Amino acid sequence: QIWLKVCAASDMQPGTIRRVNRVGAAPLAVYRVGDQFYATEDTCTHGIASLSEGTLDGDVIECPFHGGAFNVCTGMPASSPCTVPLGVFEVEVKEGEVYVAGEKKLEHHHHH
Amino acid sequence: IWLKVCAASDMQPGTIRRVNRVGAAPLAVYRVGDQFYATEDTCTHGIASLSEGTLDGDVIECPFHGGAFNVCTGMPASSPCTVPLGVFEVEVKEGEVYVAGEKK
Amino acid sequence: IWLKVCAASDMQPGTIRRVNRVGAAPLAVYRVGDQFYATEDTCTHGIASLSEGTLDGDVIECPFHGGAFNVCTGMPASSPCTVPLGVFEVEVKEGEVYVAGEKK
Amino acid sequence: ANVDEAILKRVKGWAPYVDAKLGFRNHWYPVMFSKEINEGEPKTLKLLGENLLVNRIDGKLYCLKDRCLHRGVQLSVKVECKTKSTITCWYHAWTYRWEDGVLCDILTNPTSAQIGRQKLKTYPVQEAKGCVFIYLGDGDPPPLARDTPPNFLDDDMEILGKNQIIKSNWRLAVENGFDPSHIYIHKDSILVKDNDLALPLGFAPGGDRKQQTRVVDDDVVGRKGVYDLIGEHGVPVFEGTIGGEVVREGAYGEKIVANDISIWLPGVLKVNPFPNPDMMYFEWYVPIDENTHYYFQTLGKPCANDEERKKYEQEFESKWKPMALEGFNNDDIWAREAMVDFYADDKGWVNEILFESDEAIVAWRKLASEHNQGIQTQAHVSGLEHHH
Amino acid sequence: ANVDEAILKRVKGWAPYVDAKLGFRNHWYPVMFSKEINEGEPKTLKLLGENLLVNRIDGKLYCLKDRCLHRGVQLSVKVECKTKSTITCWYHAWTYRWEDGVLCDILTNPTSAQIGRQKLKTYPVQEAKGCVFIYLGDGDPPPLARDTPPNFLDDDMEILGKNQIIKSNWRLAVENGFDPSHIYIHKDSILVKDNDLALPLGFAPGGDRKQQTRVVDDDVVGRKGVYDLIGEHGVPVFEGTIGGEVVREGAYGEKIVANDISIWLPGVLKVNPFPNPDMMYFEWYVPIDENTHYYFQTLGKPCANDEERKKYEQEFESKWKPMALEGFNNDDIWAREAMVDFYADDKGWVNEILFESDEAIVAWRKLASEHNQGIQTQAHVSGLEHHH
Amino acid sequence: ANVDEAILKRVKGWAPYVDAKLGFRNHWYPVMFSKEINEGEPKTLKLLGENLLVNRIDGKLYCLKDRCLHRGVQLSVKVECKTKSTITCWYHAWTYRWEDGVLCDILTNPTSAQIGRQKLKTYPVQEAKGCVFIYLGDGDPPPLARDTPPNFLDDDMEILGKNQIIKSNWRLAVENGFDPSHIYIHKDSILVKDNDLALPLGFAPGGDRKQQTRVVDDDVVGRKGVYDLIGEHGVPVFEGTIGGEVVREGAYGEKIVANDISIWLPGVLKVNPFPNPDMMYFEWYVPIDENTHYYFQTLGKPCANDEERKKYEQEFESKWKPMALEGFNNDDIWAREAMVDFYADDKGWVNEILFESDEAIVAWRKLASEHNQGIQTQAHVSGLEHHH
Ligand code: FES
Ligand code: FES
Ligand code: FES
Ligand code: FES
Ligand code: FES
Ligand code: FES
Ligand SMILES: [Fe+2]
Ligand SMILES: [Fe+2]
Ligand SMILES: [Fe+2]
Repeated sequence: QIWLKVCAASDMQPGTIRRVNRVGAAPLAVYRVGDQFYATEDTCTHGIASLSEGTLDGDVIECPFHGGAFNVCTGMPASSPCTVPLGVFEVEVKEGEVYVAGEKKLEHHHHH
Repeated sequence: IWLKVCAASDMQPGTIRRVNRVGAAPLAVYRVGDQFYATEDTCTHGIASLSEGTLDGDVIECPFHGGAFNVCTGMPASSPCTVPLGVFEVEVKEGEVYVAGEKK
Repeated sequence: IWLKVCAASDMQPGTIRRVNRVGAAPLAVYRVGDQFYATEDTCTHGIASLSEGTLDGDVIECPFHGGAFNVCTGMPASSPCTVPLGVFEVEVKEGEVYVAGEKK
Repeated sequence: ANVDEAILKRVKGWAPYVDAKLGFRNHWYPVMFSKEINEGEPKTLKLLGENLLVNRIDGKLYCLKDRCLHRGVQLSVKVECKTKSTITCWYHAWTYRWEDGVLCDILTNPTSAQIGRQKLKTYPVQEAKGCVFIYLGDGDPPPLARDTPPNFLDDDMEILGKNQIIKSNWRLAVENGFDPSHIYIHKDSILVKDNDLALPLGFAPGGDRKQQTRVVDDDVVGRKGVYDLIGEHGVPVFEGTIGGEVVREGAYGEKIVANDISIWLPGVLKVNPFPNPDMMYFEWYVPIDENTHYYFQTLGKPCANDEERKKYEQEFESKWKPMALEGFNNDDIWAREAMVDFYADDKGWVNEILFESDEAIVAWRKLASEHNQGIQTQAHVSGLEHHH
Repeated sequence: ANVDEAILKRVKGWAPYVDAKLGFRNHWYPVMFSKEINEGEPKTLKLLGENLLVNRIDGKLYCLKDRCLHRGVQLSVKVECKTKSTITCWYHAWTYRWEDGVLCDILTNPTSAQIGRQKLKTYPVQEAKGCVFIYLGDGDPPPLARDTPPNFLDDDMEILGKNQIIKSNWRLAVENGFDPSHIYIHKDSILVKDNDLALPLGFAPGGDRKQQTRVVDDDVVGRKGVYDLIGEHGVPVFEGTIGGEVVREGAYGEKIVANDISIWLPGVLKVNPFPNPDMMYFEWYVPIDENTHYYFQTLGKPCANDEERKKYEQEFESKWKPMALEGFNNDDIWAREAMVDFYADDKGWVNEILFESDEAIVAWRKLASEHNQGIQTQAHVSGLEHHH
Repeated sequence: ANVDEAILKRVKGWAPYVDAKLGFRNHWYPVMFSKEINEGEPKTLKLLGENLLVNRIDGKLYCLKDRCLHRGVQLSVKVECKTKSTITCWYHAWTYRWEDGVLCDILTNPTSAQIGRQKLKTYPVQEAKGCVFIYLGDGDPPPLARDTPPNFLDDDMEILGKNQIIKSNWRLAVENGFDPSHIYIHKDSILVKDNDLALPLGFAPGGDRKQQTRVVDDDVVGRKGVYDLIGEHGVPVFEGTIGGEVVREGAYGEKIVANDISIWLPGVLKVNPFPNPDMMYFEWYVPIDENTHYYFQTLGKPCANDEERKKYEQEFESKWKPMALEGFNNDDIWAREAMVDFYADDKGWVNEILFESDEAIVAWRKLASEHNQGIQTQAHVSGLEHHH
């Protein structure tokens, strides 16, 4: 269950967001920026809002609760009042099928 | 019954003319384009004379507080006015403007 | 009487030069384009040096509070300044700038 | 438009609610108890920012805006009710009828053209369960039931209570009241021990978001509200821990109460059963102005006869009022006051960091934004402004 | 620019007046009685929003702005008059001459280039009829007669009075005083009964509106004012009715007072004769700031000798001051205060609903708007501003 | 950001300083004395407009912002320290560690996703010379020495003092303290006579502008400040004259004090020697909010052992505190307050008319504008804002 099957790449239009629910775990949000796919936790770090119900502006997702925002590629805050980075999950497309990582990316074994 | 105001030519479009009546409240005659209208001269929101106000199209603005009315219907157009203005009959016969001695 | 300040070319357009005088208040010489003017250097509203201010056309802006004066008439151009600046006639002969010794 | 547009633009889920700093217009609101207004004795009060006057004539209540049409003075500065059906302004004697607000006479000039042509604003007033409700709105009012919690108007339901002015915006009072986790502030209430109540410290949510509440928008009476269902799938917290060690315990009393909690527009909470298994509690947070509200508390208990009513009143006075309405709810008063600073500049509506149980508050904010009957504005207070 | 431009645009008949919240600059104003300021004893006061200091030197009065040019502190915090003709700031000792406000010395630096190069604002001060008038304006002042009601300065006129600070904008005071129908608030005054005055409840106007007032656009001394002529062709109302029934009656005394009432710029009312046939009454409503004014009351009676003046003084103290100045006018004080809220947000100037007798107030508003000598602004208080 | 842009544009020489109404962020500030904060006894205070909580745990001081992340209430309304290293909000039990402000537990919901994922703001706290300094800034703090005057931290310098809240903006306090000519307000201080001090009334400056001060920006520890050198070329004024005649003289005592006076960022003055030839005086004017500051006074005297320290302490209590800190500096308190009105609308920063000795103040304004570590804004108080 390292890679979670989400949907067919063609099932998502550019600039859309899809929520991925997981048993016994917090939901994720998969974003399609152009022809690329990204994913983060679905719950806004500033509260209890669902980012999949927000608005995607390019590679920046805006929370529907207070207007906070995050960069979907890095998970870093883009607009106040958000200050806590989102956990980011790797996404890959195999056979035109979108898969999202079951574990978040870590500042472990990567670029210095 | 109908009282003589003036000749339709004495009033330029967009002008107002006060009509004082003996033993009665004054009226105001407005020429909107080529049509004439009449209402009480006194603003329903106070004691101002609407004939001293500003006419913009078919709407007269009171000089006291800026309230306004539609000169055709007499209905309030701008706050603080809320009480409809009394409308009086007007007819132009032989190039002369006439106003009904009573409201409709 | 007249004080020889400097060569006209010693000042770039739109600049100000402070002229110190022993036993007397310093003066400010302004070069507006190709013309030269002079006033007392100390702002009349405080202790600021107008030669350290901003010249906008023929108006000198004090660096302290934004007060201003017309360098030609010496009259205040912007608040908080209210007391007129002392003006000194300036004369340029043979490329040399001279400033009157006395205010006038 | 009572709040910075920049802020309203940020709270897309409940902007109308955030803008409703002065409360919602076109709803009924309780302002006093029937026994507080006597025949022919006008009483003043401020509701939704408007100064009002209430009078009882032939036993029926009437409400007139307490502001003369002439120079805008409050008639109440010097009350002059010269005939049973009218009130005369103390300044230039403009006289108004209580039943329709019409300017019927002017003692300083009986020939004035204003007589019979102007009208002072009147508001509908209705008495129910010994409570005085005023419809702060325009046009014919809807039935009172629409703006009251279920059962409040039941025939057998005997209502008793208290009212007072509290220093906080009405919304802070509403949210605190419907706040599932604020139960923590009541852990040391005398009602807990003195009435052997079962009271957890909080709740560990369970189930999905939708399951946390029940939004009511299909009530035949038109009622609009939200039920707090956090306890249906949640695990009540009776042992609070820090670093794993228990530092606080809930109340292990035998009496089970407050298992049915709901908030209703325009802003009234229903707690059942409370403060005792055989009673029902209702409390309103009525907007007086942007900084204050009436904390209208009412407790109901079915009574079939005068004997039970008398007995009920005795217990209310000797136990329920002091032990519950005050001994329990007093902590709610300073709690709401504690949030004033954070929301005073309207910034709290953006910077607040919510957690799971606030799902109930969010549901309320959305319900209120979508179903309120109007936003009261300062212009309603001074005089509506427009140009069409 | 003291009021929202949107409001000023609406009141086309008298925008300058509505904008004059701080009063009219360039007019004389009474601020205290001569006996209140003694030789070498500086006194503080606030006029048109400006803090002032008045001193008596060699019997003559001098007025300096109570704000040091250096760091803007009030000199009065710690008065240091080190020489008869000067005052030294307690902070850094900048010293000013009372005569012309010139900065003549600086004790902390006798070599400062500022000495003789700065001037503290001074205002003309004149004493007349035992009253201290200050010309709160710029340049050479006009004769005091221009800003006083007719006869106030008559040689034989003996003036006695009272002064106090009242919490209302000066304009609310002026309008109430010149208000023909406000007479209704005086129906129960002890003066009416104790001095057997005839006093109607109001008036039913007669004639055209032009006949309701008499505007004086110019006097031999440039006075500007308006007389209330509602009683010229109007019918005095002595029976107040509601629905046709008499609920109140006016006073049927034999003494007829207030033959003529006139208001004059900058804001002083003359009632003649009052409160008795042999006397004349004048009252000023002097702007202190946007929320308060001096209620400067004066009673005049022609006296030919010291004997008559003495008798008059006795009558004033034992009867007229308590029965009229207080017994009659105290009701005017709370009446003014009652209008504060409605006009506080400047909206009352738009929402007021005027009636016939207000023709007097309207005439005053227009006269004041057309002939005032300047609008005092907050910038006059802090320091006039202007950028090139 | 805190002042009208039009005003800031006018003061091009020190706009940052004029905008710093709330003080400079990222600097150390003393707020109380060590003996005032005891073990497990949380204390509240407001610094740079922010509400803070300070506590001593196992002897070490910790500082947490006194505002729960949840609904923005002050934790101090009802303090709940359930474990030695944490504090629990009284509202919904969100629990924070004093050590790093991490939200480590939530009693009302132990399953909350917020746990361990939020952090309450904390600020570095350091005790030195019996004084508690808080670094009101972000990131790793600089050495305390950078924000203290020279010698304050000397090994043998025994520090004693007093602190209180004064009603004036901190800058008015700083300027009055460094004001060379304000010495005039101290001419009658009991300290002058009682301690045989030599004290002039002011100074006649000498030399050019540059010579009036010494701007320090080469200090190795990074401290930034200005020395007042007016007395190096100036002639002290002992005979104050008006019109050339002597009206006041300075003090001809034998003891020479205040040889060197210097002001340092963030706002602390050093006067040496003072109030006696063998002591050193330092005073801070710490911003609490836009209208108030802490007047943190400290007196230092070299002591080699406990005997001398105890002796000094006794002299401090019986003489130096009442005679100098109060008997001398009390006049500085009302002097600062006297400037409040002129600068309250921010216009005094434009209308002030300065004279020669103010060169010292100007030098400070420029230094502060160029070397401050950040301008505190209202957004820092409510929560920093940033869009897109
Ligand atoms: S919950 Fe997302 S910005 Fe607040
Ligand atoms: S009198 Fe016409 S708008 Fe008021
Ligand atoms: S010192 Fe020049 S404007 Fe103030
Ligand atoms: S203000 Fe009420 S009658 Fe005039
Ligand atoms: S403030 Fe008056 S001399 Fe300095
Ligand atoms: S406001 Fe502190 S835990 Fe909720
Ligand atoms: Fe509660
Ligand atoms: Fe009166
Ligand atoms: Fe001092």
